[PDB]
Amino acid sequence: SGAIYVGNYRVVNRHLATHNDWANLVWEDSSRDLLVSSTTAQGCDTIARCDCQTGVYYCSSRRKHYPVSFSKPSLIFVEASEYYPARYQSHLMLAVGHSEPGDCGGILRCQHGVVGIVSTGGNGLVGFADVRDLLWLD
Ligand SMILES: COc1cc(Br)ccc1CC(=O)O
Ligand SMILES: [Zn+2]
Repeated sequence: SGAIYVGNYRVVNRHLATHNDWANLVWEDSSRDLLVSSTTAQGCDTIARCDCQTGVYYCSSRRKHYPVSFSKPSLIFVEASEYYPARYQSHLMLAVGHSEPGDCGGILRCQHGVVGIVSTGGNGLVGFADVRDLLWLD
């Protein structure tokens, strides 16, 4: 689990969105596994506006922050999962790293702030759903 709080926005994994994220839906993209919902409180996270391909992500299944090289946001295939069918995820950044069910929502961050969150895992790979293109969060 885990979420981004910038301005009046909560960003989550779509597949982990609560009944309240949907009651207050701002934007969802099934293909990217993202949902943004509205908040009452203001958020203190900076969103990274950069083309960084190195940063740190938190891995709840190790209670550890891992530094990673990750791919440019792309249209990369994700297989089964109890949450989705066989489908290409867009704005997806893979890195070599540990990602289990429950590691989704873990924040990847560079010097410029939040690059995105964990959305995919397996095969020794960790998919982060990118949020740097979502300028409207600022
Ligand atoms: C990174 O999370 C996963 C890793 C694997 Br392998 C399968 C499914 C998920 C999604 C989840 O359970 O949130
Ligand atoms: Zn950066």
